[PDB]
Amino acid sequence: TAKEQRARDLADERSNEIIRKLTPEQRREALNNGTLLYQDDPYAMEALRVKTGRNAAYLVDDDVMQKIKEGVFRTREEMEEYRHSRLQEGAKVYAEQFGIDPEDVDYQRGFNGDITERNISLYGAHDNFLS
Amino acid sequence: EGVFRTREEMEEYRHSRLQEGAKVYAEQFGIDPEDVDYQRGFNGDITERNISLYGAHDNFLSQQAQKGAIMNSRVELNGVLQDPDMLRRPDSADFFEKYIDNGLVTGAIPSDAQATQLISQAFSDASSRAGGADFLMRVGDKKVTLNGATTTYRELIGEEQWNALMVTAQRSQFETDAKLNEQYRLK
Amino acid sequence: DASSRAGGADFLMRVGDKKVTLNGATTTYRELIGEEQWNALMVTAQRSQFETDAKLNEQYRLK
Repeated sequence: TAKEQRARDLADERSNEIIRKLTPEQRREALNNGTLLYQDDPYAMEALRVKTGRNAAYLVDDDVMQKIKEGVFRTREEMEEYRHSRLQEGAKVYAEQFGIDPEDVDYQRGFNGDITERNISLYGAHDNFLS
Repeated sequence: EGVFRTREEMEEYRHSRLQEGAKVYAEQFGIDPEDVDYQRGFNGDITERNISLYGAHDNFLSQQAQKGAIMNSRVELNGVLQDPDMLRRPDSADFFEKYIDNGLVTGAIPSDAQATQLISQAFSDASSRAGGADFLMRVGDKKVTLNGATTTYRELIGEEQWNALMVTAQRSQFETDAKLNEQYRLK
Repeated sequence: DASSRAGGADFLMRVGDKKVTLNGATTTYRELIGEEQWNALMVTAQRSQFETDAKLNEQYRLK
């Protein structure tokens, strides 16, 4: 509907405004005290958590990509094990950094999105090195 | 350019400049910096821009780490392989072989390409020092595993490349020391 | 530049033993340059005085 689309647009705007300001430490300290911008808007909080998850997912993926390009993993199994372990730990590591429950549905929606495409990209990058 | 040597430094600079530039470009056009439309324009796609900056910085961090690893290896090897008396002992060749193997096993040397660069620069340094011919002659018969193949250090280098390295190591003593050249020529 | 000037050999010989930190590694200026590259730089610095000054070359050769 028009009202829902307007609400989602305003939520995206407010989440962007929160993200620009409020250094991760500031966001974490203002989440506890309740003095967060637009904290009374559930849509804005959902959008903020999804975008945080997306940023965390990119930061986790780029480490594995750089290690693949350096030539660290000499076998595919080694790369897969490292990727799985870092994918498990980075979710939490980037979750409590922003004061977010790592098991939130919105944070996981951001963090897990397009996992197949990212895995395919890593697989191709590693296959070149293996060849 | 390579200004930020750590991710935290880049993040701090980015946050500070992001806070100040909004105002700096707001009063330039006579706009209230807290306007909803100006902020809608200024904050748009902030996540994508942050991701782009993060990737651009990660490339630099990787290349910087590689350079630092190369130089740290050179510094650490000169602790044993710089004295001409240390170079003439077989335990120095054993030390170099074990250093390369241990670095490859424990991940101190993370790549085979980096190990190849370390080996090349170590041999180049040893070719330019007194007693380096003995060290290189002893280490040419020791084993190394790279790219899934186990060779000797003489087989890893070419045969003609090894012969050229040997000639350089043997003859460099008379180019970096005029005393030896004078003594032998006068004799 | 120092390799091409009189007295640059002394300067380079003294500065080769001083420390510098680059790319997260602390080395000496002689270690930052290669060993063979440092030797070539030393030879250039020592011999350039007789190529940029004909007076010195003439004096030494006549002596």
